[PDB]
Amino acid sequence: SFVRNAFTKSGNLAWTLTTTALLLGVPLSLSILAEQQLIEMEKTFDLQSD
Amino acid sequence: SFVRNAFTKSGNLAWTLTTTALLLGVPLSLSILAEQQLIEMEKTFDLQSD
Amino acid sequence: KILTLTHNVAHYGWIPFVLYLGWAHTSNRPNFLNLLSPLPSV
Amino acid sequence: KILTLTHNVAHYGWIPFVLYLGWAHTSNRPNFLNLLSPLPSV
Amino acid sequence: HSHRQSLELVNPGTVENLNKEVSRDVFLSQYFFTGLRADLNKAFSMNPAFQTSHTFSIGSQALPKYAFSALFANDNLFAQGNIDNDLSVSGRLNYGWDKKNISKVNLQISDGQPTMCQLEQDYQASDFSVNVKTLNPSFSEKGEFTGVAVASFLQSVTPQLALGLETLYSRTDGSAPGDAGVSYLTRYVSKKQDWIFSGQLQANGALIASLWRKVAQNVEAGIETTLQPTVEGSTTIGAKYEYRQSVYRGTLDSNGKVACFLERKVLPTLSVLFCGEIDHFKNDTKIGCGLQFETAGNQELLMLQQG
Amino acid sequence: HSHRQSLELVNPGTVENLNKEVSRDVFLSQYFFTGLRADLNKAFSMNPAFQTSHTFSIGSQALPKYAFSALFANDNLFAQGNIDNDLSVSGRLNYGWDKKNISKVNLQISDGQPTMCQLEQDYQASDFSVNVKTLNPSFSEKGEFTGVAVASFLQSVTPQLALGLETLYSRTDGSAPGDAGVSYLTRYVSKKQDWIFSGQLQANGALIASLWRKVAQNVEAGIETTLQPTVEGSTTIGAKYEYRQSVYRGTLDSNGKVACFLERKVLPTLSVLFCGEIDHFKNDTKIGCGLQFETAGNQELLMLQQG
Amino acid sequence: FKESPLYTIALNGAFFVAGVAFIQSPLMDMLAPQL
Amino acid sequence: FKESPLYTIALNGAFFVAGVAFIQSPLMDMLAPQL
Amino acid sequence: EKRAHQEQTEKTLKQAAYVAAFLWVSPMIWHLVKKQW
Amino acid sequence: EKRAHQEQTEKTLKQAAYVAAFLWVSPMIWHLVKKQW
Ligand SMILES: CCCCCCCCCCCCCC(=O)OC[C@H](COP(=O)(O)OCCN)OC(=O)CCCCCCCCCCCCC
Repeated sequence: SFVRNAFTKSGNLAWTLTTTALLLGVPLSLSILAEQQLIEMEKTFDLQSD
Repeated sequence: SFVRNAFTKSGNLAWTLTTTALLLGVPLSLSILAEQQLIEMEKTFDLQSD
Repeated sequence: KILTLTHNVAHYGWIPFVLYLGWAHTSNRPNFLNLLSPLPSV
Repeated sequence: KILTLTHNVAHYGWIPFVLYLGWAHTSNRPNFLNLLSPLPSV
Repeated sequence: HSHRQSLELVNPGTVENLNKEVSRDVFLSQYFFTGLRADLNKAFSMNPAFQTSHTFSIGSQALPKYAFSALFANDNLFAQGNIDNDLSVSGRLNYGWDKKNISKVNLQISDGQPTMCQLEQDYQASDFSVNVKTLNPSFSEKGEFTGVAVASFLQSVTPQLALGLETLYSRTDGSAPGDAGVSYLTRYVSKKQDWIFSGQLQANGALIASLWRKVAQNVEAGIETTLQPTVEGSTTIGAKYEYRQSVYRGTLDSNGKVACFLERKVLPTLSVLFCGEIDHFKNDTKIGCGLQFETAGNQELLMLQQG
Repeated sequence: HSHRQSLELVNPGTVENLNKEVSRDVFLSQYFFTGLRADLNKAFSMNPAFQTSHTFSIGSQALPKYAFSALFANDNLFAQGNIDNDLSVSGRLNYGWDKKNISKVNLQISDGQPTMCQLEQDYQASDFSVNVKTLNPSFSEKGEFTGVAVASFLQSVTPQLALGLETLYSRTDGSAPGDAGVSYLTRYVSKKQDWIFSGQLQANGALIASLWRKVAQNVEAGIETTLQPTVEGSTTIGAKYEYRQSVYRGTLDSNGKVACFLERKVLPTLSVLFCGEIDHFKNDTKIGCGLQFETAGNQELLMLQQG
Repeated sequence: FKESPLYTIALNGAFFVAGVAFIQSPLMDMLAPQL
Repeated sequence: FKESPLYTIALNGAFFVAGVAFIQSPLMDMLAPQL
Repeated sequence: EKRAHQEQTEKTLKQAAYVAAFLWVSPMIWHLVKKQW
Repeated sequence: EKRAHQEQTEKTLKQAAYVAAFLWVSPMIWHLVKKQW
């Protein structure tokens, strides 16, 4: 019936949305995390220098 | 002549060995470099704590 | 005919039997939405 | 076969011409093997 | 019987564990894949083990598009279920009557193909390991078994050498006769556990010989050998570099190919992993990348995971 | 004359750089690839730039298996030579008579197909930019031109807006009349240079309209729409995240495909990079990984690179 | 219900205008991380 | 000049003995990093 | 047949030159328009 | 025809059982040998 069609359409759109979101976000997550780690390391270097 | 065939064979084998070497080395080199950096930072933390 | 009746119910219901038993053994016993959600929002 | 000579020269000598210019304008002026080597052996 | 205990013999490993330390630890055959893969598994309980898993994949033949799963492992019972898109259902149940005797049942239905289930019964005594596997057991109207039967026995001759057999009986329909096969297994563990040899001679004529060496606490190396008239062979050498940040596995093949598998643990939870393979006799490549995001379901377990 | 200088116009960039900010700087069309790729470039002299480069690749159709190249660049001259396996030499030579007038010649052989060359003459005045390019010039026995020529002009009507045209004449053989096509170009720059807009109508009926925005000092974004009876259109929206350690470019398309490209500089010399694209209209993926190794040629530059 | 080339031209133009509004809007400013 | 299955089994056997001699030798001990 | 093609190519080039000249003179006309308003 | 395969299979199984029993008792013969050593 229409219930099965709605279910499969919703599942497929959820799957594609999740794949796009994580594929575009995980590189962002790791690059931004590395940048933040470097910034904090630099800040503690300044703190220990002064 | 034989010179061209020898040159082609030598170049092809050099290409294969070089690509194998770098494919099996670059992941290894980056992993060991990250480990060495982590060990150095841990040693620095230990010496500043002591 | 018993096996034919079981064919669909067991198919659809092997998974949430395990889910229910784990939920019963779970200390805090979260709800169904938390159980299926991959977020750590608890 | 002067025509074929120049035809093959225009192919085999364009890279050596650039290398010659780079070697002449550089200060260290290394040898050909080090010029063609990707190693940092300097 | 008293002199049996007087020999201080030790229990040999299971037959499935005969060459686990090479074909699973050092080599990347079971870990390799292709294309992109994301694994999203979360843990709800530890002391009674209970955790779920979502798996998204794309571009890989072996893996499906989406697969959900959930497992529970208590002190003696182990149950696992897996539901896959197109609604394929897999289930595993291991029940331990005792630390020595264990029963297992594996069920798999593809929803359009006949259900395939296998019954496992294993017993690991103080000196010998025996097990029996039944694939699609069935009895004819005359009372004759129809299916696949495997019965394997491994006995430790000396605390450094174990020798054993594995017999298999096949009865596809009952009208066609059931074939029988016998294979030999041998395992030599070093006196100091530094290196291991393991050789199997199967009933079809193929021979498998593997050697494993623990170079250091962080490095392992191994050679595996397979050879099946029509006779073809293969020899694969490999190494595993295990660290406290990342793991690396690299193998050369006698068929002129090279492989690499590097799992890089960027975060205590998130862990990226890359794998590549170059085939020189055909000059092709195979690339796969993916992530594992191991999360939690309880706040105290969040604290434990974060430290 | 005097009033022309009193207007106080500025020189707009050439026609080739009209979509520089949104097509090359932000979008990953030029940087994307497939399979594995290793680049190993070393530099000998810096003030007169001189460097060599080796490139290995496997799994990509566009890229060759092995390629070598060298480039030299003094104050007013630029030269580059390239050699590829199957021996297809390429060569580019740009001579700058002044800082404004540049004559450049590009040549590429194919070794089995007709060698193709192009010649460009570029002039950049105080308030307009002109360039004339020819591809495979040839003269018939009657002295008439036979080839492809493109002459483009861009004049800045106001300090914020530039309008221009390009005219292309193609004469394939001379027996068949050559065809002419005129294209219109528009560019707008905000007063604070916050955003750029560009729009060009092509001779083939294609319309390109692209907007670029500088969100912050480390990020920027762009959106581009192209249109081409048979009418087909597409629209891509992308973003760039530049950092001192990594560079990211992401892109959604109206065709349904998403793509990401992350170049991560692990070391001052090494720089790995990954690119991944997923198309949901056929559920397929492309993965590509590679490294760039930058090296010095003399000790002074070697110590300069590290610091 | 037209399903014509005008339909795809209109959809592409609407998508372009919506993207321009989104990019010019402050929403895409907060989308950029502050650091 | 044989080019027979015996030849490929002999080549494989040479591979096995060379590999086991390599691993058991101190060559691979030197190959692994000290850290 | 092709004569009309040559004429239309020639007139396209002619109008291209005309609009190029108009574009070159355009900044002055815009300046005069601004002066008027 | 199939009967021949039947008895071939049963002798294979009996031989497997025999070698299994021999392996089961093997540590005693090995102990005798090491006693001789
Ligand atoms: C449908 C759902 C899809 C899910 C898709 C999910 C995509 C996530 C993929 C993320 C991959 C990001 C790649 C990258 O650049 O990450 C680098 C990563 C970790 O590096 P770190 O940031 O920890 O480095 C710190 C200093 N060592 O390093 C690594 O992980 C190692 C990568 C090494 C690459 C080496 C390439 C080999 C060169 C081959 C050359 C062959 C030439 C013929």
